[PDB]
Amino acid sequence: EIVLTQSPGTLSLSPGERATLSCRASQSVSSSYLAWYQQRPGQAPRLLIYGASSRATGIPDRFSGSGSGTDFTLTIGRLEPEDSAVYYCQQYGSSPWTFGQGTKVEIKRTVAAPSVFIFPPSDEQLKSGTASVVCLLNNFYPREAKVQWKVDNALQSGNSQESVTEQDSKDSTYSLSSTLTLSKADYEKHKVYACEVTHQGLSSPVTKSFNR
Amino acid sequence: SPLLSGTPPQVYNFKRLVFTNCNYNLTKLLSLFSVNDFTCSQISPAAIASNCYSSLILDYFSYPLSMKSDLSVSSAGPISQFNYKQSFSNPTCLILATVPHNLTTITKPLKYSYINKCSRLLSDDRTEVPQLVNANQYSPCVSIVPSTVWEDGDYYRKQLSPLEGGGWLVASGSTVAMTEQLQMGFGITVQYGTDTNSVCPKLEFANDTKIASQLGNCVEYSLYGVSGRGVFQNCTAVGVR
Amino acid sequence: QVQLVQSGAEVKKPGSSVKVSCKASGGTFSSYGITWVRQAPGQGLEWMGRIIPILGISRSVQKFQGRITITADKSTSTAYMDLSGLTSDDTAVYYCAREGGSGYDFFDYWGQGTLVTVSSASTKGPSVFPLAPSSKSTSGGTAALGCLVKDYFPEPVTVSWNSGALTSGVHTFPAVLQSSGLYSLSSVVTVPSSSLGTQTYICNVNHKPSNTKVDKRVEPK
Repeated sequence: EIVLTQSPGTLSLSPGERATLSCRASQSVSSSYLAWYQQRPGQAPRLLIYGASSRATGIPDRFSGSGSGTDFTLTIGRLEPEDSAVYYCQQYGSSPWTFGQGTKVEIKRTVAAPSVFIFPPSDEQLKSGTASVVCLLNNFYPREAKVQWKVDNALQSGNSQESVTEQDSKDSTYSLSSTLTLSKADYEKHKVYACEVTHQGLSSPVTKSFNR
Repeated sequence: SPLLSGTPPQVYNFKRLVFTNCNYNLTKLLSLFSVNDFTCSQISPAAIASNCYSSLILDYFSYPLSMKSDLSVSSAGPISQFNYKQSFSNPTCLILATVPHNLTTITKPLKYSYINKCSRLLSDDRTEVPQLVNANQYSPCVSIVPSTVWEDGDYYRKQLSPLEGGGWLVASGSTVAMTEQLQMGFGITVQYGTDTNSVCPKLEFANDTKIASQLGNCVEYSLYGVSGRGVFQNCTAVGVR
Repeated sequence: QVQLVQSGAEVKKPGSSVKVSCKASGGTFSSYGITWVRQAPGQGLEWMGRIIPILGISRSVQKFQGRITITADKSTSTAYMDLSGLTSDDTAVYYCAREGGSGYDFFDYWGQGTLVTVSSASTKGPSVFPLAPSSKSTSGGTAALGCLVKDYFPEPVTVSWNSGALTSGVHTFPAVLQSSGLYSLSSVVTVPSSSLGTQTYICNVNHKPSNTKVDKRVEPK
């Protein structure tokens, strides 16, 4: 068991720029006994370099393992949207072998203007369960996109639950799905539900409209 | 002296010392070490200490007292099965000893280690055949295993050249805690010769055989192929020595 | 090359005996070690145990030693781990990875993984929210309709458009815990046709604990 320091993690990296990941070891480890694992979001980790010396079969030459004994650095010759992932350095010199804390990599090809869709609550949801309200923020990059719900054209507290998907392997874009939970019984005075969005994309925040 | 010098090897990597034509002093070696366990097969231990045989074979390795039962031809234990085997046909004497603190120049391995299992995968994917060590031979799976097993649980695999046999060879590594005083196991497989007895105990000759004991007495002499009855008297040397 | 597959995700009470099964494909086992890796959510991977079926040897990590019984058989061609007496905190995704050897502790291939959650709570059947296609839509450029699985106690439900035939324009959002203990995840798809869409049948839904597959015809409104 060796405690190992790791690179900070999330970084903004342009495509075609070399990326370096630091894997220092507090306790001395074998000069070439380190395994690099890359996991795509919702994907199992895949070995890239074995012994921090040579790339595994089917792994691109751009990923390279450098450094020995204490500090191990992974350097990528070219950066792509597919390259962005979480990287773990595992030291198998001492047993039990210790995996790296991991370093998320983020590639932003360009800022993406958000697309906002309002999903009006269906009659079937009113008949059974709470109808609620749904708002979509497709292609909003970067991850920092803020949506606030508006009820009856009046300020609404942000109790809405919002989930943002990780960047796609090729698209490298983030999509957000804020949803406001409203009781079906409490559907009287409110006539309009909207999700105003503040983001780098777009000239100004745009309010939505339900009516129906 | 070669047995004393350096560090004793593991049971699988046991070194072999063979003495064919020299006077032997087993008692002196037994005095140097403290033998916790003494056993012999097909001959008495006292007889082995003082007898003439065609050749003497000594195998020296570091073996702990706790697993001594496992290393037996009768025993079905894995260590005897895959590491060291002693020929049944020749008389075999097995000695386990612990190095004394006074004894010096005996290097100690980090821990005692043995090959837990030795097996070879067949060419068929679902077929595996275990490999059992033949008498001695230094073990079949010894090459994959390092001189000292790195971890208590270890996996070793290597591939035989195809044709033949193109079948993977798989070995297991196991270790036991090192004793404060090093424990060494010795396997002896002397070969008796009906017409030849090259190696004899030290010292084979006795005072009665020496002329000085029988000086001044009418005695029968059988020296260097000459047999006669004569009286030996000490006198100034004459003739070519 | 042997493809690695793992048992479907299961939910058990804390301290229950739970078995995760990893099977070598082709009905035969290659001469390779099998490793079990536990990854806590938002945490680095942790090695749990190493078993080689051909060797028959079993090894476990010091953190989890003697609470897990691991058996691997070449004839079975399946390597499985049984965990008993595990604490509620122990819940994590489990992965099975091929091992070159003790001298080569690097995993070329990893299993899809099994998520086991240990909690003393009743499982809740998933409810699919109405697609409710947006009233405002692009004029033939695209149409946005999404069916979102909601109120499911055990992760993770899998939702597929056209039974997984349509892999284009689909956005899946990771489940986010609400104030209620039950949590939900979001699925939406974009179809170029304003009405009808690429296929009338879409939004096939399967719950991994339920093991029930339901196909519903979808009409844009």
